[PDB]
Amino acid sequence: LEKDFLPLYFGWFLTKKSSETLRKAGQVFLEELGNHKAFKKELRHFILELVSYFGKRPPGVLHCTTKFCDYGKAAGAEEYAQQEVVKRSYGKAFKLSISALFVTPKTAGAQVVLTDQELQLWPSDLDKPSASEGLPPGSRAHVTLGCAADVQPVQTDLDLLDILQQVKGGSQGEAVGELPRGKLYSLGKGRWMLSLTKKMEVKAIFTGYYG
Ligand SMILES: [Cl-]
Repeated sequence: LEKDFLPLYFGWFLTKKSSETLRKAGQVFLEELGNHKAFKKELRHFILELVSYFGKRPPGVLHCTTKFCDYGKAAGAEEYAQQEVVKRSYGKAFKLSISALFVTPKTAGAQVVLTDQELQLWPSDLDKPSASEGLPPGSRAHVTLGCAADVQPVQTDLDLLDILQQVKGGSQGEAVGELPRGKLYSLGKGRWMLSLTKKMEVKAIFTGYYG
């Protein structure tokens, strides 16, 4: 993991079965959400088949990105990979806990709640936009399940942070309902959160993306 060898990004790449399970949980969520009376009631604030709306799914296995590196050109890439724990974690297996699924007009995603051990692989030099303020590092951690038309998956970061900010300040609101596997919260502005009754555990390998 010297500078010349760095990937486009590092992250946890879900195993094939974990990826399948979470992809399927996400499609069931999008289908059940789009059919729920509370969501249909709020259609104006969002724009319908949410599975298709979020059809942009990059090719390959679902993942939780840590550090965008741009093959060593990105700020802090070399210093991230220089860390012993990164070197020692490359190729190693992890369990990630998913606590919620979410939807915005721009992205559909799974919130990841990293362990202390996994946080050691979370970069310390990320930008700190206003929506991250008061949230501990790693709150951004997610798996993107789908994007709208012309959305860039870097948008998923900011959508999740905005949702977590709203929850943090007590405007989560009362559950509007229950979908399979959790409670459904309406946050306004097209933003929806399925808080899962049980965390979804996925398995993943920490490695580099060289597409
Ligand atoms: Cl964060």
